[PDB]
Amino acid sequence: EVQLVESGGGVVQPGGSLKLSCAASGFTFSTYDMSWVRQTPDKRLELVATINSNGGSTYYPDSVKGRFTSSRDNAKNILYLQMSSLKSEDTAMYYCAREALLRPPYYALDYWGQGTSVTVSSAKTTPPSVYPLAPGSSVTLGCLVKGYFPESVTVTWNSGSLSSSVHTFPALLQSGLYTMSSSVTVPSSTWPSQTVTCSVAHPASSTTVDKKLE
Amino acid sequence: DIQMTQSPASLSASVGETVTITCGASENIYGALTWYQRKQGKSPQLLIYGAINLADDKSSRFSGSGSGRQYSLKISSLHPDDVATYYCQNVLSTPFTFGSGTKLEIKRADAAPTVSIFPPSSEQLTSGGASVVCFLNNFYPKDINVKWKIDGSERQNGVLNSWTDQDSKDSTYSMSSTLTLTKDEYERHNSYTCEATHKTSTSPIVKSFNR
Repeated sequence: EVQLVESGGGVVQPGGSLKLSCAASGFTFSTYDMSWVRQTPDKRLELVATINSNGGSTYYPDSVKGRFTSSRDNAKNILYLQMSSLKSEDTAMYYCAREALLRPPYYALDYWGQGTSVTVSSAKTTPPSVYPLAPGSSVTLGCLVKGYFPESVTVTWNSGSLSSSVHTFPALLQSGLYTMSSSVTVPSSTWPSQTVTCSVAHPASSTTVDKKLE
Repeated sequence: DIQMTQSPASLSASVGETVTITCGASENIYGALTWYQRKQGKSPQLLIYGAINLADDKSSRFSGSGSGRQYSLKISSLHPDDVATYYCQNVLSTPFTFGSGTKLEIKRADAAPTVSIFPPSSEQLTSGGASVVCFLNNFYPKDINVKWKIDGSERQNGVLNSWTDQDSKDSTYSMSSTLTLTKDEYERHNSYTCEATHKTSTSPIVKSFNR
């Protein structure tokens, strides 16, 4: 099976550097041209680098040219992207993708990796504040999760038990930090009678809050 | 450079329905046009290359057409698992611009939102802040408006909204709206309302509390 596995993403400050790597297997890597494509938070796609089979020729759009360098290791079968002078607008999911061999030739990306996340920001890791949302035959409850960085909270209700009537609202960036919320709906007969808890986890700050609704 | 645009931005269709979406280029691109499919949470996948050629192992329910500036992706009979964002790419000459995508979603019956309002929590208030939250849950179709009032006058300042993607089990949409204020200003007014305007009623659905 063809596999492409990207790594080397992270969170950096404006002006910082990263080196992405994409390990390839299950095909003759040195035969194929390879690309890096990014997906920004607005869900738009942009080709950021292409390199030929042998590694001697590259192309970059003007958005990244002079800041990003692609290279490849045709022994161990690895594609690289050295990123420097990073800017907040470089925040994106970065994918490695293989260029199809077509005759006549078209640029077409036939295999893509899972991507690696890059965030460029002046923020530091910051734990969320977590606030319960309670009313004071069905009842809706929630948790407001406010002011955290980077954008990577998970919220579950009674440890995944309540699953099917949960809504998780996508995080918003405001003032350099993220905010999200989550709701659950349960029968009025089960609350306050049986306990409802929202468990909020934010790995970067080592924060787990199991908040009981009252 | 060549600019691309996709229409519509989002389309709802029934399972079994023939669907067509379109991509337009700023100049003739001579069939040098790729389509990708990106399912929620997953990497893009190649669907069509050279405007009309189906990628290996994709279903033949997909087809491409066009030439010149205008291109179409057709799905002969929509399946549930075709919900995705579809992107076109110009590959005539660099930069190889992507269109901004078309989201394909599923049709279902109309539903009015379930609206719930929440005062600031004691925990927040012990901190000096005051966030009032409104959820507008399980509605269809996706278009909706929310308006906050403080003692009957509209407030726009310090309102933030978030919208879910279509629910994978019931096909509804939901929205969360938060009005943030200082504890000091929250204390200057008694009545807090969120009003939801949606196609299912000519009147708004209005939920309220008094501090």
